[PDB]
Amino acid sequence: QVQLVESGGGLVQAGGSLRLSCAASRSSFTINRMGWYRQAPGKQRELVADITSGGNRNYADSVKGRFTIARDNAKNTAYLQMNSLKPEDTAVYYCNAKIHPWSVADLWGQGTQVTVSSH
Amino acid sequence: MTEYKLVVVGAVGVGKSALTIQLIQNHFVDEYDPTIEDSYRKQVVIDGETCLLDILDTAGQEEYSAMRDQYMRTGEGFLCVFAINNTKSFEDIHHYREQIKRVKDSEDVPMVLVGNKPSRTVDTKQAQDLARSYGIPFIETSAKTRQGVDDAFYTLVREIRKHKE
Amino acid sequence: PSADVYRFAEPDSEENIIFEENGIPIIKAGTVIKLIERLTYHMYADPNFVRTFLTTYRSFCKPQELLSLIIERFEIPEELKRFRKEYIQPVQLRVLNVCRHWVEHHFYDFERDAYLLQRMEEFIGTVRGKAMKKWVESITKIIQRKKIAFQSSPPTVEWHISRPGHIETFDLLTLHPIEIARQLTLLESDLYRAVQPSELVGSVWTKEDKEINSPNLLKMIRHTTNLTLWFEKCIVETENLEERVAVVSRIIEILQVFQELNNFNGVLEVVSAMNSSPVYRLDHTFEQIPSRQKKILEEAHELSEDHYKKYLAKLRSINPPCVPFFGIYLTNILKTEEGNPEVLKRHGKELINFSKRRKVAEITGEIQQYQNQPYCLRVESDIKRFFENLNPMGNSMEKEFTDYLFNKSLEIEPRNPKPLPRFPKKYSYPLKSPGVRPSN
Repeated sequence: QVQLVESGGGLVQAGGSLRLSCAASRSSFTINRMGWYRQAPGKQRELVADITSGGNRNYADSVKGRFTIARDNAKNTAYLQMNSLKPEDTAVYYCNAKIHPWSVADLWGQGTQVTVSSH
Repeated sequence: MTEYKLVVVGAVGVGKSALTIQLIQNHFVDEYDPTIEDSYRKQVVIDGETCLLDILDTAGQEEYSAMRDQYMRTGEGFLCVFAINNTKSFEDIHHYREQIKRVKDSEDVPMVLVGNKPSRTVDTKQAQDLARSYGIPFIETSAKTRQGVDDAFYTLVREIRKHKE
Repeated sequence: PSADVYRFAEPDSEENIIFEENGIPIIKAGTVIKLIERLTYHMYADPNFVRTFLTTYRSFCKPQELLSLIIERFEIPEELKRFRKEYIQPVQLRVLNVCRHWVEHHFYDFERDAYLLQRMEEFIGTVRGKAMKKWVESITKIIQRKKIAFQSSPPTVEWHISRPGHIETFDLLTLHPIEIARQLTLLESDLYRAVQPSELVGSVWTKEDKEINSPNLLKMIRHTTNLTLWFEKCIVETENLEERVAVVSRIIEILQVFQELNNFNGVLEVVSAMNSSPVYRLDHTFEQIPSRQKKILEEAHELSEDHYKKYLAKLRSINPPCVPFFGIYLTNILKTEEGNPEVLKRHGKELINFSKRRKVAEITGEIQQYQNQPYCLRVESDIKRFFENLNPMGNSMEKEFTDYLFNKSLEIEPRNPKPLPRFPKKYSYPLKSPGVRPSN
């Protein structure tokens, strides 16, 4: 019954920046791993970046150097700083939570449209 | 409404269970059935906010000492209980607190020290000084007269709120 | 019946007996005189009350006192033909039935107090009824006996790297995971089946005499604790990341077979180790665990959530043999005894609160239900001995050892931003698991 509430996103010019934010609603302890996934038209949903409560991170190769993920352990919130956005970054972005290090069940946000327009 | 996951910890026989039962029972009903949800979940109003308290009391399982991390990991805040007639239970408190900090991977975990009421061997001043050194409130209780029982749990709820804010 | 030179003839009232209102009447509370009257009642048999009273009475009546009261109950002073037939004969028979149940099922009272047995034997020597010779002889036979001290073909024992007899190479990765689970389940089933109700009623495993009153329970709990700690030690003492991943994976396969065997004690031994502070934080290790094995651990841990809600449902749904997790029973017995009054008062008189005793006996009765059925599995003596002799703490006290485990965790996977070192291998043999599908 934990829920993930997304904010941010929307339309932005290519080259620009957006910050996505995620806040878990009703949790008794630190979510082990929070992250973002995205799904572009025609493609599978894929990892963008995630971060464990111990601060270990993963980034997709296509966003390394441009995107930064950060979290506040005590608050079960996280954010994704997306810089130098490209039209290929257009997608629905989803906050994701794995409760435990062995979690396979997904908790998902509702999904946030990000649309990167060019010239 | 907001739910608070509280965990009661401490040495065997210090009154963990009596405190939990006295909190949950309606005041003049003396019939407890621990096999049902209403025996560990209670809706209360604290500082005007109504909430659900979910209390994990594993008294009677103290010999399963390698399960303490599993039980502590479920909690948001901790009632650390000792018996004021039992000096060793008071000396154990430091170890429970260190185990909780390790499980929660945090130096400031919402926590209240509770000294529950043979005769007194732990001075009030000693327990207040220990609590002060941890940065946490201390509350004395008498589960038997019900004195201090609500104060102990509500103070923990207040500590959890202050931590989230 | 008789006048009041026989205390058991006093009329029932709200100030000496209360019934449950929610076949046979169920007593909620009573004076000890009324409890013993209904225990040996003239109007009907009550085998369930005999069983629960003899299980629980020592919290409100000493064994010597109980014997005095039942002899007093038997020795009834005297239509008189009707009285003998409808009151004296049935009460006296009921008394003898209580004596027989007592010596047959609770002989430890007599082992701990030899004079109690002398009194019992002296009392039985006074009963001369021609009718009651069969009870007399039956009781004497049981006493004399007590004073003196595969349904189907089991599957093949499974082997992996260690060969039969090579005790000195036995270890978590070298025995077969199916067989580790089987042999721990036999050991844990034996420890579970050995726990008697006398170790539980009165919450005596929490009191200062717990080591003499609850030895089998404590032996069982110490095995569970030692196995959890061995799992933790195997994980954190495996410094090399790939080797460690193989260790965690193998423990999850042992968990899979524990689940197949309905060995919930073993399931929890694993769940507790994986929840422990030194293990849970190992991000780099869990990352490499296959998803399908993550799912097995995920479903096991979920049995403990919400105050064991899914565990309790699963236990109720399976068929024995099984090994329950004992800690739930312990908390429920303790809270039942502490959360209900010892006595009820009515117009100034004290009545023993028997309903909370009945509730405790219902718990020990469920424990006993799961102790009946053994496992159809073959013991392997060397593997059983390997696990009986595990001592992961070595010579260390609890605090020193759990600090060691946690420091080992911090060494093998340091906190961010410190870099993750590489570590040399320690296992000479292959890490690949044989799996948990049996042969035939």
